[PDB]
Parts: sequence; structure tokens; C-alpha cells
Amino acid sequence: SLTFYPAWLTVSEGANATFTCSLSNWSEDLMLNWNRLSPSNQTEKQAAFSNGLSQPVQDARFQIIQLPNRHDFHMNILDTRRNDSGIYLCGAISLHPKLKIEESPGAELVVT
Amino acid sequence: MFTVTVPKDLYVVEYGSNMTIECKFPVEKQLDLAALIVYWEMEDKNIIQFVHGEEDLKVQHSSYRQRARLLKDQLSLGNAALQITDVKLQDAGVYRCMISYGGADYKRITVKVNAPYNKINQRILVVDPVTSEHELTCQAEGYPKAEVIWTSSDHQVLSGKTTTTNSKLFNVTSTLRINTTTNEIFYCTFRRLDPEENHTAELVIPEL
Repeated sequence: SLTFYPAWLTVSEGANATFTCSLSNWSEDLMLNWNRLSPSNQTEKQAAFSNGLSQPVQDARFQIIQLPNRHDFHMNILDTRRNDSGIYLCGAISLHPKLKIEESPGAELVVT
Repeated sequence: MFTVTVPKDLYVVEYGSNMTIECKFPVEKQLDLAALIVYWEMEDKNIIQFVHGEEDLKVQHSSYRQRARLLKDQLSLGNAALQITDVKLQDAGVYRCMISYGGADYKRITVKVNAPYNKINQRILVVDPVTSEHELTCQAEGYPKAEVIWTSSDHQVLSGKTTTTNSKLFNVTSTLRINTTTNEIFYCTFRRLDPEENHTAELVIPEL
């Protein structure tokens, strides 16, 4: 199970926004995806954590930081823009021993 | 960075037809089957598990015994195409495709299923021969819910009673009681939405 909070976060444009993705059973083989939702409710990967490091898809302002306790992660939108406003969620992909997609509930970013 | 795309977020398909839903992914040079994983699922039900370059018919759920397959020929073109045959109302929902090919990503596909009201069964019964009251019935099944409108030769709207139950296909049945004559023509029209669809039947009053 994954949780993703705060459920609703606002900040001024130009400022960082930090959400937490918290996993109940993290292991190092998992891939953790930071996703945005489109209006039709399609998921769109922003960044991915795998093999020790986070990497953005096209904007490095989307930054995943693993916390010292390892099952929790900071998903940071750095230097926010009004356009960053929407719903986000984190998701874990497991390949072994069973294929699994696990998604958290959405949280909302409101950039003012 | 590796990304999966979808041409369509949303499929609207006719009941009992065949469904091909697609997830697109980058494939530069010839397909390396060893590295490729394809996973299709629905409501935590395993549909397709394409691993080490071959479908594992073991880990698949029984609901998709014969009806589900992945189109291998398409993979060499970067198309994870899932064909589902004889689509039923239970097949509506949200599908997820997950592809690992040097990176991994997943996308959601929404499936909506229509069933047209075209098999329209009818019946005409004489209720009282003196005043020539007849009972006219029109029954049909489909999805979603249709209302039924009665019209006469004049196309002047009439007043019937309509009962809607389940089969969850909706079974819609409508009765008109009316005094009429031999050769009078009546129409029953099933009006459904999602999208709009008006399906008519005709009932002609027979000799007494």
C-alpha cells in the first residue's frame, strides 16, 4: 500500500512543493514512478526512482528524494509554475516475483 | 526517457464485437525479446503476462480463458495490442498496460460497452372485441437503459406503460392499451443514449 500526502497542497509560484510517498513494503528492486493525472484521468510519468537514483522524464524540477528510512520518498516540484497545478500520485511497479502495479490515491497541487 | 503512449484513452465498443486496445512504446532497432515484458490487467486481474519473450498461460485469470491474446506481429512495431473477442458488459472498466523495455511505464485504458436495442419482439392481443381494445407490447434488451415512445400513423405521441428490469443487460418492455381498427399502424421506438440511438418497430392491427 502507498500513501501520498498532503492530500491538498498550495504554494506560490516560484516556490517548491513537497509531497511524501510512503510505502508499506519497499524493496530495492521496485521502480517508483511519480505521476501526474491528465483531465481524462490518464497517468503521465514525471520522474522515476530505480536503482538508487531518481531521473525525470523531461523536466528535472520533478525530483524524487529517498528518505533515510527508505520506504518514504519526497516528490518535489521545484520552482513551481501555475501550470504545475493538478492531481499527482506515486506508483510502484514490481517485476519480481510477480508483476504488480500499485498506485497511491491522488493529491492536489494548487500553484497560486 | 522510456515512455508508453496511447492513441485512445477511451474505447466505446459494441456488445459482442471484438476489441483491440493498444499501448505504444519505443522500438528503435529489431525487437530484443529477452528484455521485453508486457502486462495487461483489469481490476487486479492478470490478463496477459508476456515474459522472457513468451506468454505464460499459467498466471492468467480464468475469466480470460479463450478470449484474450496479444498480437505478436505488432510488437516488432512497438505496439502492445490486446485483442478481446466477444466483448461483454463485464469487460467495461479500466485496463492497465505495463511495458518494460529498457525502462518501464504504464497507462490506463477506459473501456465502455454499448448494446443496441435491435432485437425487438412484439405482440398484439385483443383485449375486448366489441370496443376493439388491443394490448400492444414491445420488448427488447440492451445497455444502457432505453425509454420507449409510442406513435401512431399520425406520429402523434401515445401513452404506454414501460417496465425496465435486468437480464446486467437491461430488459425493456412496454405495453400500450388502446381501441383500434384493422390496418392501423403503430410504432414503438426505443430511445437510448451513450451515444443516442433510436430503434423502431412497427405493429399493424390484424383482421378480427
